[PDB]
Amino acid sequence: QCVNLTTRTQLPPAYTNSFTRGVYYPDKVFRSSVLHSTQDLFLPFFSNVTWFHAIHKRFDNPVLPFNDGVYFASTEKSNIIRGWIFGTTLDSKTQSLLIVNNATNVVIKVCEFQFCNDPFLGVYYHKNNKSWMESEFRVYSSANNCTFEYVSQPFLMDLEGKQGNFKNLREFVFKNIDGYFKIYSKHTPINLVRDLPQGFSALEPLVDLPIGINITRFQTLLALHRSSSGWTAGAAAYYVGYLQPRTFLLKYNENGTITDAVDC
Amino acid sequence: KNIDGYFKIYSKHTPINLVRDLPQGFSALEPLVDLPIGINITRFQTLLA
Amino acid sequence: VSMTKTSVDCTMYICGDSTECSNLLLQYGSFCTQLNRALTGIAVEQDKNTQEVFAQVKQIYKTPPIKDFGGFNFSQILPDPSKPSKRSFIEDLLFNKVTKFNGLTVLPPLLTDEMIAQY
Amino acid sequence: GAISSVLNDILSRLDPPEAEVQIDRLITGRLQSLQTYVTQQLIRAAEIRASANLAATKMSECVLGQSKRVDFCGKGYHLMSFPQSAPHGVVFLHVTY
Amino acid sequence: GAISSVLNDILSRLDPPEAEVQIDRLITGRLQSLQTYVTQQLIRAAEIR
Amino acid sequence: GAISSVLNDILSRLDPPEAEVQIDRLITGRLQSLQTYVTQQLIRAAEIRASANLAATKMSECVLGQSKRVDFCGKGYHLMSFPQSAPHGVVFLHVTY
Amino acid sequence: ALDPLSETKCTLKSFTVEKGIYQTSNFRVQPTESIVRFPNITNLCPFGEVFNATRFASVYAWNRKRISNCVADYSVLYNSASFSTFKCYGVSPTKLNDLCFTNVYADSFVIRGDEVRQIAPGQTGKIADYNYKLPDDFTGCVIAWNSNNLDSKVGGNYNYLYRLFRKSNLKPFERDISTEIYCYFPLQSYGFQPTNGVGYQPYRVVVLSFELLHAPATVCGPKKSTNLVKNKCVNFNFNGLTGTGVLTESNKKFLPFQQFGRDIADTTDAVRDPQTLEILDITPCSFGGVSVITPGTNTSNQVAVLYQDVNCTEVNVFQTRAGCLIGAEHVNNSYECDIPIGAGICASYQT
Amino acid sequence: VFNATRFASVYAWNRKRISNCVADYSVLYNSASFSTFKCYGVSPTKLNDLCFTNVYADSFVIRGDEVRQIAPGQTGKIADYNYKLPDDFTGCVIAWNSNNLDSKVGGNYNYLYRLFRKSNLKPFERDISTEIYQAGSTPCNGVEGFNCYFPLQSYGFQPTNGVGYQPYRVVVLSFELLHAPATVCGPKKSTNLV
Amino acid sequence: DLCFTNVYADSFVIRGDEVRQIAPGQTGKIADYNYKLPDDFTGCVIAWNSNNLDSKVGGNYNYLYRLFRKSNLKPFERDISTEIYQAGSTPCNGVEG
Amino acid sequence: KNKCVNFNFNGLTGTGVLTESNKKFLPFQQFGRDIADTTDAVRDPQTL
Repeated sequence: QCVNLTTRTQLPPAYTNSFTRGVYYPDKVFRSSVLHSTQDLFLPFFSNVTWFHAIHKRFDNPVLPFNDGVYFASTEKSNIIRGWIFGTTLDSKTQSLLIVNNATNVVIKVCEFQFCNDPFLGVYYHKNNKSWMESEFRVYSSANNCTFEYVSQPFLMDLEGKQGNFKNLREFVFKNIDGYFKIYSKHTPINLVRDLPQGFSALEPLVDLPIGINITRFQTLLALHRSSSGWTAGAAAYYVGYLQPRTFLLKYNENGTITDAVDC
Repeated sequence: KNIDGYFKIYSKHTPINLVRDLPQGFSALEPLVDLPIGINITRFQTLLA
Repeated sequence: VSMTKTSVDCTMYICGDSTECSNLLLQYGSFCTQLNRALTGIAVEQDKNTQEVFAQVKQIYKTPPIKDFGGFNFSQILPDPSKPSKRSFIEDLLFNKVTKFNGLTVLPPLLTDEMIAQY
Repeated sequence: GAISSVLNDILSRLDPPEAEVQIDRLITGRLQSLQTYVTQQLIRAAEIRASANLAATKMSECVLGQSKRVDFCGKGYHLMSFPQSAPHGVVFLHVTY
Repeated sequence: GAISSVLNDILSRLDPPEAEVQIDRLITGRLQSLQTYVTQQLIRAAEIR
Repeated sequence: GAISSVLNDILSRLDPPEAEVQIDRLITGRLQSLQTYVTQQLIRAAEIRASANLAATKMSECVLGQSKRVDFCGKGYHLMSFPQSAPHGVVFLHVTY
Repeated sequence: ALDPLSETKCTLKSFTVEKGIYQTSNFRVQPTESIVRFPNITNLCPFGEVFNATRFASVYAWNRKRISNCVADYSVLYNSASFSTFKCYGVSPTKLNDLCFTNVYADSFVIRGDEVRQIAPGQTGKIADYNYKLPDDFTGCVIAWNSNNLDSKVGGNYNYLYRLFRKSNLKPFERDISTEIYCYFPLQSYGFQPTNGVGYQPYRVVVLSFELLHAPATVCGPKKSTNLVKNKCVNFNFNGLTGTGVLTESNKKFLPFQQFGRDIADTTDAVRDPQTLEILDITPCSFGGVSVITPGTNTSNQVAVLYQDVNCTEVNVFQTRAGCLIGAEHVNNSYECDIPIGAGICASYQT
Repeated sequence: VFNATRFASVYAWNRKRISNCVADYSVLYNSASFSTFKCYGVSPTKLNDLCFTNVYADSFVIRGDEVRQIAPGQTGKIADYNYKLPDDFTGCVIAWNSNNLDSKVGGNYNYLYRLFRKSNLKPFERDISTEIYQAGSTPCNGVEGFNCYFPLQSYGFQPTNGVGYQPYRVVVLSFELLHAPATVCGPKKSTNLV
Repeated sequence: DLCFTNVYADSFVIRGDEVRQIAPGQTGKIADYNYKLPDDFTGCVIAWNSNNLDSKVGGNYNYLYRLFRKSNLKPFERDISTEIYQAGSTPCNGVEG
Repeated sequence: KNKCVNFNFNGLTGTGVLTESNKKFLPFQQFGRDIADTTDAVRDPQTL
């Protein structure tokens, strides 16, 4: 909770360029074989985003401002992204949102959480009998005054570490408008060396959380493993950028999905 | 003149060569002061020596 | 020659499915009807344009079955009856190269494309 | 200037005296919108009527007869014109010397 | 949109600050009526020209 | 119809919701002003376009060739015309018999 | 309104109608009925398993059961006949079924019958003042059922306590479990026994506290959906969207999160049914110009009615390229155009 | 109309006809009577200078906090149920405080109102039906019960109540203008015709 | 944020129920007779309760008002005339009756 | 001066480039106006 990691190394927030990232289906409107113009929170094209990554000597779990909305993109192998913490002060003094993945269900709760300076989820002693099972829970020490609880349907998440190319690609849009939290997700396999690949993806909404709280800070949750400050991290990388009230031209195909977007 | 409780004075002085009456020509008077006197003016007299 | 003939319903356009809105529109008097009369007059003038231009003769003229072009080749400029619509080989390029829900009605012209082609 | 452009949205929300005020803004704006459409169609219609008079004059002077007007039927000493129907118009093929 | 097209009705009923509301509606509407008349006369006049 | 024409004075006097009431009258009126200006200029543009088409016809018929059109190139039997540039137009010197 | 000739006279503002075709009105089909399609009545909260709960918390500790983010259908409990007495204050169960509230708190506890009459907005008594009070703006209901056969035991059932004394009065929606001595112990036990009289027999009392705040409303009552009607002009209300038109099954496919479509001009051209997964296009209800073809009043009163851009619906019934023409005979012989209609079709008054 | 001792109820109110007479409205300003005098459709001062054809005075008494619900376009327990004015209502609203007279000991039961109504009562209509208001599916059978409330309730009028609960005599002045010959006009002596 | 050239504060005392008549467009013995605001009035109306001070035993005769006036007093003007108000056609001749 | 700035001069608020004017106002004259009645030129109330 108050203990900081040992293998974690502090590094400067390097920046990278994004191409079309940040495009998502804004609302419930269906459009097909048309070119539509709309202004909402998007990530500008060729904008500067910030590069954080995790590896066995560099580990990144920074606190980043949420503002109106942010764009998240992660290249994963073991599904190292375990969730997000959203709050104003990131403490039990206010009402905070916890979205966590325990590899069984998606747990979304709004409570007063006891904040840890560097939250994560640990797994122990792999070697033979590959293990990969959760033990230590650092995402919160305790939770009280819960106003909201959501548990998704049972699923099997693969936590095993992998080598070579990235076997998972997860992109998200998080924004808060009129007291309604929006989550837009996309998963598509990519071929990437470093930075961000050039290509289009239209993120689609998952759920709508009518929570109605103010989020000024957030963190992205990660998992740590070793064959609780002495753990290590598997190779993965993720990027964070800020959404702005930008106007896009959304070109829709015959099926209704967005083919491409043009930043005004 | 006195309007809405604001008494305004416009003055002009130009030397002339004249026998009687008034000279024929244009004159543009300019304001002198603005007096918030806030009274009703229905009568007046001219002071002389 | 012709411009798209459009008849716009000023009641449905301004007031969609609303009685109270329609009453507030009637308070403006002839503004609704007068705009409909202007659009109607435009549509009539467009049919006048079509007839005053394409119709210069009161008869239909045809060549004899013996075709003597004086050495010229008129097969491209003359209509081909084999086509589903009566048009010449050049007019095929003319019509090919040059191409709602709220109460806007598209009025058909008085003389169809086939008729102006026969002129 | 209205709260919302949807007519039924204001009508189903505001009180009768308040809905009349905001709907009147929609009515005035939509009425002027159609009036501007009609005005533009009246002026453009006159433009099409002018080009229609030109097309009829070219059917008489270029197509039917021989044109003594200089460069009315195109460059060169005009002989005859072959009319060709076109969508919302007509094309004149002018044979000139 | 005014209560009455007659100006004397609005003037004889409503207070001065209250009469401007309906009179303004008559002015805007009658102005638009002049806009339609003059515009129609100008366009048709060009056609007559 | 607004209290004042200056936007900043209304904004610096009335409450935010009250200032929009008077600014709405300014915007609506200035919209009508632009509609009258644009419509008048478009109709006058058509008038200049008509005289422009006449000038082009006079460059072909009067200047370039000989015009048989009666009193089109001026009084008398037209011979040739000399064009002379002028501000926002053109002047034709028609030599007539 | 006499006949289409009088509609022509009134449109023209003239007693004499000249020979020709004149547009006298605008044909339109109004919606026949209102169609309501809403999502399934599922996703309920356990409000029936509170009322039907076997044992409750003590009355001083009255159980605050949070009802949030769900549907709350109280017409089932109203129509179940599973209650001995049901009393609402200010709003009926069906009206509550029509309202959304931010948080609904089911206050469950068991009290004596003579104590049940004490639970009403702004009243006084042993339960009202010393245990749980209903606010003056209380919009909910209170439902009770005689549990003497279950919640009572021989020699008294001491599992239920209540606050009899307090140094002051509790405010609405306030719970105080303090054992501080009032000198009297404020916490007393019930004497629930199968042989008690009606006034003292246990009743299972659920007070529904409906609290609506500025936060988004999570709990909504059931909104009864109706059957879906197609190929007819109707006024439809599908979830949160409404409109007027003719609903037909289309080939369009909306993504699972897209409930309604738009056109190039941002007009709603199609919808997705909230209950079943299917896409219906919106074809606007039949509309078009009403053209009256009639010779001069001095010639004849014969009238031909043309409904443009529509087939023969409302109603010498013939169809033209302009639309359904009724009152005029279709003649295959081609004549010189007298009264132009359109699309190469003209009408004339002949023998 | 105005100086009568006891007005009719707002549940069922008497409409008084003023016709074929001389209407002098300057007496209302000479002798101070009206506590609240406001004209929404006309000017309170121009009633004397402008005269009307058919004048209809609706006289009744209601609770103080119930007065604001009476106006064109408003919704409330008064406007929706017992007494409604049209949305285009053109007329004058007159009220003054009768707490010193109409208030009787614990209450004055001569003035009733409709607390419950199954629908929205149209303007200028009088519904005397006492049928039990049924908000639920259980039949009321003419008695009160679950979702069954007796709609005809009395105003509580006491001399010690606050200004919100004190009885206010309310007279709504409606008129018909220039739709008929004008029999009611002020005492303006006729002059010669030129 | 906005400042003015000449600021005029009118200080006076009225009966409690008479405060509502002080505003542009109001009608009453206040606005029509003793103290009137212009129809274009631009300013602020400020009042507070002095019952704890200005009230004296049975009455305070230092604060007078004009209950009767034959016409409408001009805004922000003081008429000290004591002429007897004439409600009828008979002249009052400076005495009550 | 010589920059576009937002000025508030003796209560007159506006946005413009401030440059020295050759126009001479009479001593009583303060804010000069152009054909459109907008503020054409100003006078600094502190240093004239």
